[PDB]
Amino acid sequence: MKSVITTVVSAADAAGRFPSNSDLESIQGNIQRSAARLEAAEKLAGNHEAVVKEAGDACFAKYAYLKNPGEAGENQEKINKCYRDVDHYMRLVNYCLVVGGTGPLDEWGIAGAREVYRTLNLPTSAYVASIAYTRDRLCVPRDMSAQAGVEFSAYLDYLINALS
Amino acid sequence: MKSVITTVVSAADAAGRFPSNSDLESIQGNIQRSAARLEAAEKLAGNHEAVVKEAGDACFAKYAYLKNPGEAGENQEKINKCYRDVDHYMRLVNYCLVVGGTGPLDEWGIAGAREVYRTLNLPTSAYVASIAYTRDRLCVPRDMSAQAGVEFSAYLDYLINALS
Amino acid sequence: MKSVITTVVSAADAAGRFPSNSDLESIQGNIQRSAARLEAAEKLAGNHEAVVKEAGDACFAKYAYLKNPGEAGENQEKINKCYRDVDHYMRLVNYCLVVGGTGPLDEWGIAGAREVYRTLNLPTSAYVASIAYTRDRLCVPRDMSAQAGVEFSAYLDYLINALS
Amino acid sequence: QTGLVNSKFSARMAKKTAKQTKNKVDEYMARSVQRQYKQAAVATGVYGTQCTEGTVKGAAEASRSAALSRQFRIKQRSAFSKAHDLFEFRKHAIIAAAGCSYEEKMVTRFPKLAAAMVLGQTEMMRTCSRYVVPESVEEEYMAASVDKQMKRRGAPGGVYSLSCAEGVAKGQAEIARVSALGAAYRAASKSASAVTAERYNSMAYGRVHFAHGCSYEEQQFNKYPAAAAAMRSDSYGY
Amino acid sequence: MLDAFSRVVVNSDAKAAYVGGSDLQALKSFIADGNKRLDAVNSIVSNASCMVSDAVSGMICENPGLISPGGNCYTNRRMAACLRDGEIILRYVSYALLAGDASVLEDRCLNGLKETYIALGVPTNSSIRAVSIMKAQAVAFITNTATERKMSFAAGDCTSLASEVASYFDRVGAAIS
Amino acid sequence: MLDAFSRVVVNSDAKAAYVGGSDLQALKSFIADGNKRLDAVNSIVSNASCMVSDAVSGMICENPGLISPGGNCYTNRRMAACLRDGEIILRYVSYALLAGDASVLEDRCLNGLKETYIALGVPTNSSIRAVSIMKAQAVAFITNTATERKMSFAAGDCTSLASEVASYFDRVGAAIS
Amino acid sequence: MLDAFSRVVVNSDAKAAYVGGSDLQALKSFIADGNKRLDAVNSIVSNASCMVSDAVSGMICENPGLISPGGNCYTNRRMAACLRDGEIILRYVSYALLAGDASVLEDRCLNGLKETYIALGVPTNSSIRAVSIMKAQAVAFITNTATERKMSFAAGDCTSLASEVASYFDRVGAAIS
Amino acid sequence: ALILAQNDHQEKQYIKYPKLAAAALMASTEVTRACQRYAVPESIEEEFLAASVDKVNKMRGTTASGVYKSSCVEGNAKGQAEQARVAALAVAFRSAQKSASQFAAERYAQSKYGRDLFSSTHFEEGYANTYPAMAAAKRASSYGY
Ligand SMILES: C=CC1=C(C)[C@@H](Cc2[nH]c(/C=C3N=C(/C=C4\NC(=O)[C@H](C)[C@H]4CC)C(C)=C\3CCC(=O)O)c(CCC(=O)O)c2C)NC1=O
Ligand SMILES: C=CC1=C(C)[C@@H](Cc2[nH]c(/C=C3N=C(/C=C4\NC(=O)[C@H](C)[C@H]4CC)C(C)=C\3CCC(=O)O)c(CCC(=O)O)c2C)NC1=O
Ligand SMILES: C=CC1=C(C)[C@@H](Cc2[nH]c(/C=C3N=C(/C=C4\NC(=O)[C@H](C)[C@H]4CC)C(C)=C\3CCC(=O)O)c(CCC(=O)O)c2C)NC1=O
Ligand SMILES: C=CC1=C(C)[C@@H](Cc2[nH]c(/C=C3N=C(/C=C4\NC(=O)[C@H](C)[C@H]4CC)C(C)=C\3CCC(=O)O)c(CCC(=O)O)c2C)NC1=O
Ligand SMILES: C=CC1=C(C)[C@@H](Cc2[nH]c(/C=C3N=C(/C=C4\NC(=O)[C@H](C)[C@H]4CC)C(C)=C\3CCC(=O)O)c(CCC(=O)O)c2C)NC1=O
Ligand SMILES: C=CC1=C(C)[C@@H](Cc2[nH]c(/C=C3N=C(/C=C4\NC(=O)[C@H](C)[C@H]4CC)C(C)=C\3CCC(=O)O)c(CCC(=O)O)c2C)NC1=O
Ligand SMILES: C=CC1=C(C)[C@@H](Cc2[nH]c(/C=C3N=C(/C=C4\NC(=O)[C@H](C)[C@H]4CC)C(C)=C\3CCC(=O)O)c(CCC(=O)O)c2C)NC1=O
Ligand SMILES: C=CC1=C(C)[C@@H](Cc2[nH]c(/C=C3N=C(/C=C4\NC(=O)[C@H](C)[C@H]4CC)C(C)=C\3CCC(=O)O)c(CCC(=O)O)c2C)NC1=O
Ligand SMILES: C=CC1=C(C)[C@@H](Cc2[nH]c(/C=C3N=C(/C=C4\NC(=O)[C@H](C)[C@H]4CC)C(C)=C\3CCC(=O)O)c(CCC(=O)O)c2C)NC1=O
Ligand SMILES: C=CC1=C(C)[C@@H](Cc2[nH]c(/C=C3N=C(/C=C4\NC(=O)[C@H](C)[C@H]4CC)C(C)=C\3CCC(=O)O)c(CCC(=O)O)c2C)NC1=O
Ligand SMILES: C=CC1=C(C)[C@@H](Cc2[nH]c(/C=C3N=C(/C=C4\NC(=O)[C@H](C)[C@H]4CC)C(C)=C\3CCC(=O)O)c(CCC(=O)O)c2C)NC1=O
Ligand SMILES: C=CC1=C(C)[C@@H](Cc2[nH]c(/C=C3N=C(/C=C4\NC(=O)[C@H](C)[C@H]4CC)C(C)=C\3CCC(=O)O)c(CCC(=O)O)c2C)NC1=O
Ligand SMILES: C=CC1=C(C)[C@@H](Cc2[nH]c(/C=C3N=C(/C=C4\NC(=O)[C@H](C)[C@H]4CC)C(C)=C\3CCC(=O)O)c(CCC(=O)O)c2C)NC1=O
Ligand SMILES: CCC1=C(C)[C@@H](CC2=N/C(=C\c3[nH]c(C[C@@H]4NC(=O)C(C)=C4CC)c(C)c3CCC(=O)O)C(CCC(=O)O)=C2C)NC1=O
Repeated sequence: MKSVITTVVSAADAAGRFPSNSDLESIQGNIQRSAARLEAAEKLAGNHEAVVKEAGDACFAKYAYLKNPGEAGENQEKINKCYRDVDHYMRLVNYCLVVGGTGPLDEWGIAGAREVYRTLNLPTSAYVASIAYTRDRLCVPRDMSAQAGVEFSAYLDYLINALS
Repeated sequence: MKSVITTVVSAADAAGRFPSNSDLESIQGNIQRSAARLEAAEKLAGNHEAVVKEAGDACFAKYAYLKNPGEAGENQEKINKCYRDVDHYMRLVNYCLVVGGTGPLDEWGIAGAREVYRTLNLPTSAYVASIAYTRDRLCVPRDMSAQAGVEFSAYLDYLINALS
Repeated sequence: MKSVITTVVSAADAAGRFPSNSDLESIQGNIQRSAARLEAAEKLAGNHEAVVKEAGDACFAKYAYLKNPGEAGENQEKINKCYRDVDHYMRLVNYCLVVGGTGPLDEWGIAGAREVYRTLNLPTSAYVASIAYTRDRLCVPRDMSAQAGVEFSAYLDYLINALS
Repeated sequence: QTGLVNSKFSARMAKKTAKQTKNKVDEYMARSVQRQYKQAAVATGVYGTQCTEGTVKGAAEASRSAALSRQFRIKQRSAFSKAHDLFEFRKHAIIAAAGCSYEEKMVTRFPKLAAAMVLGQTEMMRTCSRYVVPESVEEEYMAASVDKQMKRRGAPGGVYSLSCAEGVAKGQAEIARVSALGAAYRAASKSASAVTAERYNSMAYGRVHFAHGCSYEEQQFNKYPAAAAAMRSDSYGY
Repeated sequence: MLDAFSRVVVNSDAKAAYVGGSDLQALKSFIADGNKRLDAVNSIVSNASCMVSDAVSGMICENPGLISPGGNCYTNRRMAACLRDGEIILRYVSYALLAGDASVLEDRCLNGLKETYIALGVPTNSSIRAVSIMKAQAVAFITNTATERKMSFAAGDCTSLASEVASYFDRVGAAIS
Repeated sequence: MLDAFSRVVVNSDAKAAYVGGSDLQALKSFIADGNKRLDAVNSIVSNASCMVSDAVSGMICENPGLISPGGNCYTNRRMAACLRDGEIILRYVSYALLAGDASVLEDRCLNGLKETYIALGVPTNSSIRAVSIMKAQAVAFITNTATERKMSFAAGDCTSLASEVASYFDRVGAAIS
Repeated sequence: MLDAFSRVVVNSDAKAAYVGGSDLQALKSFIADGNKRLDAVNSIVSNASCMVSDAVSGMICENPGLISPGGNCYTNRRMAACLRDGEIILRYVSYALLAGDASVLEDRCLNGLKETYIALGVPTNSSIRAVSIMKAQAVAFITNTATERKMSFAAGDCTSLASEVASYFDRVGAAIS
Repeated sequence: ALILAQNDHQEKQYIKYPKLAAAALMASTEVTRACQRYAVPESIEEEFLAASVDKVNKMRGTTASGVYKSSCVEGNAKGQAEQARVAALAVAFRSAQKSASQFAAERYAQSKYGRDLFSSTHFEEGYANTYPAMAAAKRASSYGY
């Protein structure tokens, strides 16, 4: 679970050190920059059922071949399992904006993700087009504040760049 | 470049051993079974330009979504680079008919394929659809022998299984 | 302007009726077959100079007699008016793929064309040979999608039929 | 005179060039650090237990010429594999000499210094598979799972590499049999302070060279550091 | 490791005897059934990456407790770890049918694995339900009774090789129980 | 390894100087404008993973000899390594832009890289084009002139950061030539 | 490494070619004598331990400068190392003769073997003869014309394989020079 | 001689007296060691770049047909060709006995001899700056060899 506070202690444990003044300056980044990322994290959790349903069908409206038999979304319980997987990742962006790092993204949703989506024949283009629909449908003053929309977007396309 | 020769002289070199009668028994197996796969060699080598045409459109017949803008076959120039990629995989599977092992697949087509197809957003399920259209249309005493068909289909699934 | 919307309410007005529950189903067909006729239209918009350059000299490679004194393309103004009149026609083919019906063709391009081209001695068989050249120039996985070629080669041989 | 291509007989340019002077610095820099690393082995006047060459009378000189034949197989590596051994040993020496900019600038020039630091720092702190024995069959199978994964670099496509080979002559592998079990029992007969240094060295070794922020990888290493000291670099086929 | 042809040497050496025609009753029939064995081994490796996903997904629809939060297959780290070990255990039983003997299983895979999984938190109920799907899938390809893909063969019987691969799979089931 | 605040600490060590107010004026102009530098590093690394496929496939479509048979980007093993070192360089130029000085660039990546690319048989002039397209997109992403991607930033003049990363990309193009 | 089959692959890969019918006539004539090639190297390895002691003791009786005090075969180590790399170059020429190509020769044995013999001061003109004395022994054993060993072998022509191992030994003799 | 002349008087001396300029060019390549007889190449391909321009220098050592000229001869009496061979190898071993200052002087001055006398383009300026032994072997073509 890599955060700002975890990378400055794993370096000092590697060099066998007490936390010096350089490491104490890094936790200041979890003070004034921590205001915006704490704002967008609970605001995503306060609107979380609306972002998954209204982007989850926008993925399938792009990829209309998925309701064919022999594909993934042929029946209802696999389309309902699709809605759980978008709710998994928007919980993680809600998770990662709290802890300040890319911690819960990489330990849970990224490591090993390139093998499971290959073996279960799941298209990785539909995973990233679903989440990029949420990114370009961000109005800057209405979804969240101005600088939280930076940190909402910059944590979002890190999840794009891992699957793409 | 695995084959019958290059693995048993590799175990002979890793021990520092000499080619003994454990080792020469394997090349005698590459005299009986080699006559079957060489009978499928010139059948594909003379008729490769028609089997890549039948495998080419069957990639896009099963997947009409690739001709949409933004995806892999978005114009009729990137579609032309898709047909070369079936033609390369039809050429590497011709070389594994000759050497006996899956060397020209594993050295030349497999290693790194599960990185760049993810990086260039190339959907791997379209590649396994284009190979499997060739595989089920061996009416086995017309294309080749009964023995050559069970050998040539024994390399095509290795393109299926290493891409999935 | 015959389309799907401008025929179901030109019949709802001819009987003095409301928008029926019949006609709300016919616009549900406009939702489904749009993505094959929009993607066939957007492919024509970024490729128009290339496709009417090749369609126009298919008239003049075939019909070398048109540069004779008194014929249709006897000077450079008439050659420029020949390539204009096939630039207009495939612009209307681009228009019919947006409206979704055959409306913009038969009220801007076809109505009058029997009477205009007879009086000015412009041959119909040279107009057909340019449009029938690009009907079988279309390659099914390479240029556009599979069903997108069906929509694009429905308005083309509509125009070959209505001219002949 | 004219060059050796046309109309000449004897060999020339017999001169210490810029690269052989670079190479003669490179071997003396590599010989200096193992001298400092074997200084930590024989730290007192008496020798450590862990540098016996063999136990059989013929096993001493046969252990030399087998390991000396490994050094020629470094030289016999292909030009992709030589350049692969440059930049990972350049990377893992910044991990080894951790915070010192002088020590990391010196390893970005000299190349066999990088080949000498990453062996001896793993043998100063004895974080190799020859020095650690797992105590439990939980951890024995845990270390056998990672050692089976590291042997896949020896055989990438079913053909074993040059680096995987123990012997090059007849009867050389059976001498290599009796050394490693001799290295196993010498790893088992260590002192009360020796085996608990390795248990806290290796989970501190795997957390800096291979983990990089993953909570799952350190939690396996802090339960089983025998898998951590079986984690070697990507250069060697073994 | 051993195989079928060195299964006879490890029992005959205890009586220190030559291998005669009394010992050749099984191995002379082994090379008559050798091509059927190679035709069988080629069929298991053929659909093998789909065989793994046919095994782990059938275990999930049997028991949804592992996709529960805190269940042992919750994350992509934990799901791909038995997409990893779906093709470890399938690989050595492809080695076992090729060798004619399961001597490769208990010395590099099965020893210590039974007490391993209780300390990692891998549950013992679904691990039996992981391997038992691959038993029924294996005999669908030896006897070509797979109901949605057919493979080309020469006609004949394979009831010996069908029960032999399921006699290899329950050794994994007799291990981790 | 050194950075921008640590760039004048070693010029002050060569002349035994205490760091005085005439020298510190450039560093307070750095740290006041450093909030733009934070706003420009994430403009690259958010779009970095398609930027190498924007560049390496841009290198193929300009110079098609690489994907010819026998070429350096022909096989799937080699094209995996080229897309690897396309983003290895993009990892390090994002490092040196963030640190404010290029002292991380020519000791961990560019040092020894020229004779590495010579000995591998890599065509050097095509790797000039592979990093030139990454130069041409770096100043396109910084100034929001990227014509298919506009990210919202606080408005103001930002061409100094564009000229700083364009002064780092030709350090790659000159050290490997 | 490669073999004689995959040498035809890389000569057909660079011209983007499938192995056509005219190029299959070499490989079908290669496997027609595939019984002879296994019969050839089975004569060499069966007499291999005496062939090196035939070789390197034949150079002491040809030239006494190696057993001079201070010479290259003065030490019981240095004689044993001259035994040791006398059979390795026998071991690799038997690898290449079974493989039908010298693709194992120039990359597992002959890379840098010259300049490691330069750095010890190894007399190369003796090792020109020490390779070539095994060339005289290899052509006899492959033709069954050795004057102290007539082996049980089937009759027929084998002279092209005699020149094949003769075209392998001077390859070692060229790269030593 | 007109392009290494320092002043206007020295370029007037090299015009009127043709034996002065031919010995000026010879003495200019002794005060720096820009001859082939003192150039030792560093790398093996630097030797091969020297031999690539050395074969063109022997091509003017013949006539237009291919008869060997009288300029490039290497012996006059019997055994003098071996006497020229036994002596020039002792010169080339003395080429290897220079100091590190003398090697670094002639490395930077063989390029200066090559890039100011035999280059009107950019690619010969790149070859002179990179392989100084290639620039050292470009003779003046007043010599036959
Ligand atoms: C820890 C975080 C976490 C995830 C990221 C997902 C990842 C994930 N998805 C699936 C499994 C699945 N996931 C999907 C979802 C989709 N398939 C598609 O084609 C679309 C791209 C997408 C819907 C939009 C489907 C349809 C299945 C069923 C396929 C199967 O079970 O084999 C499974 C197997 C078990 C299961 O059914 O859940 C896992 C682990 N689950 C998690 O627990
Ligand atoms: C019981 C002990 C035990 C471990 C500690 C790990 C350690 C480990 N990791 C990798 C291998 C890897 N390890 C990672 C690391 C990660 N992947 C992620 O999703 C995270 C970001 C990060 C872990 C936190 C990656 C990306 C690879 C693939 C690189 C490769 O080896 O090819 C390998 C090589 C073979 C393999 O994949 O198993 C090993 C031994 N495996 C073990 O068996
Ligand atoms: C916490 C983060 C957060 C977000 C990311 C958004 C997320 C969001 N907003 C809307 C919903 C909306 N979003 C907008 C805003 C806009 N529409 C546009 O096309 C413009 C780009 C932009 C104006 C600046 C409007 C006008 C609606 C209502 C109409 C609609 O459904 O789009 C929807 C669809 C469901 C709904 O109607 O509510 C979603 C998921 N809201 C949030 O609270
Ligand atoms: C010798 C081994 C060898 C291979 C295995 C292939 C693999 C391969 N394919 C592509 C590259 C590509 N491959 C495709 C292929 C496809 N897109 C589709 O619609 C289908 C999914 C599929 C064809 C049926 C496309 C569209 C590109 C272009 C991607 C780009 O332009 O960036 C590239 C990048 C360079 C290039 O354009 O060639 C490589 C290495 N090429 C090789 O030389
Ligand atoms: C080089 C090796 C090689 C093969 C693997 C096959 C495969 C194959 N068959 C056909 C072409 C054909 N293939 C078949 C065969 C069949 N159709 C069916 O419905 C049955 C399942 C099956 C009987 C065995 C038929 C009937 C045609 C004629 C056109 C067609 O129907 O496709 C073509 C297109 C080119 C051609 O006409 O030859 C190819 C590549 N033929 C070959 O030459
Ligand atoms: C600090 C003091 C110091 C030493 C006492 C020596 C340690 C040392 N290493 C080896 C010998 C060896 N040492 C290694 C080294 C390793 N094996 C690996 O897989 C890892 C990469 C690495 C550290 C564990 C290898 C590969 C050999 C040859 C194989 C063998 O051990 O027989 C030998 C000969 C006897 C033996 O076989 O063990 C000795 C004494 N080096 C030193 O620097
Ligand atoms: C290199 C890889 C390699 C292979 C894949 C096999 C290929 C193979 N299979 C069989 C041959 C056979 N294989 C089977 C087996 C079966 N038949 C069925 O219908 C069942 C599904 C399955 C039972 C387990 C039978 C019954 C025969 C014919 C009898 C026999 O030859 O033993 C034969 C002998 C007949 C022939 O020459 O065609 C060969 C060469 N051998 C190899 O060397
Ligand atoms: C050398 C032999 C060898 C094997 C036989 C396999 C199997 C195997 N898997 C794991 C390790 C694991 N194995 C699983 C697998 C599962 N958990 C479940 O509930 C299901 C039964 C199953 C998937 C359906 C998981 C989830 C882990 C990781 C444990 C964790 O994250 O806590 C380990 C411990 C080492 C490690 O952590 O990687 C081993 C030996 N892998 C090997 O390397
Ligand atoms: C809830 C989820 C769920 C599943 C995923 C399947 C999983 C599954 N498949 C089979 C049974 C089988 N499963 C397969 C596997 C496959 N078939 C193929 O052709 C491919 C190669 C591969 C899918 C990738 C095969 C070949 C059989 C034998 C019957 C047959 O299909 O011919 C069985 C045993 C029958 C039983 O006991 O009920 C089960 C549980 N069933 C389920 O209830
Ligand atoms: C830490 C520093 C560091 C780097 C800078 C990179 C660069 C790099 N690339 C390669 C190795 C390679 N690099 C390339 C790349 C290219 N060849 C081309 O023609 C293109 C211009 C370019 C891609 C854009 C290729 C094709 C190989 C493989 C060569 C081969 O396999 O023959 C190697 C040798 C090791 C290996 O096999 O990968 C290194 C060090 N990797 C690193 O670790
Ligand atoms: C011959 C083949 C060929 C191509 C494949 C493209 C690729 C390409 N694009 C750009 C030029 C660019 N390339 C990108 C990169 C991207 N653009 C985006 O919208 C994404 C964010 C990202 C891919 C993921 C950007 C941002 C620019 C600047 C212009 C812009 O897109 O606004 C350049 C450099 C300048 C130029 O030549 O135009 C190249 C080579 N152009 C070609 O000539
Ligand atoms: C943790 C991550 C992290 C960041 C990404 C930055 C985010 C960031 N950028 C700016 C602020 C700014 N950013 C820019 C940058 C630009 N304007 C342009 O027109 C160009 C597109 C681009 C230059 C390349 C400018 C001009 C300002 C205002 C000046 C300033 O506040 O310094 C500000 C101050 C104003 C505000 O609160 O929004 C902040 C917090 N800081 C952080 O801590
Ligand atoms: C002064 C010392 C001295 C020697 C030791 C031999 C060494 C020697 N042997 C052979 C020639 C040979 N050498 C051998 C080798 C052997 N013969 C066998 O029967 C054994 C297998 C093995 C000895 C253990 C063989 C088989 C030949 C070919 C002729 C033959 O013996 O039939 C040749 C080349 C042909 C020749 O010129 O005679 C030489 C130089 N000759 C010498 O002048
Ligand atoms: C406990 C310490 C130890 C050992 C291990 C063995 C080493 C060893 N390897 C052998 C033989 C051998 N050696 C290797 C190389 C090496 N071995 C592998 O299993 C893999 C994957 C390798 C590359 C890294 C291989 C691959 C073989 C099998 C070759 C064969 O016999 O066919 C042989 C037999 C040689 C012969 O048959 O004459 C021995 C004795 N001895 C020891 O003292």
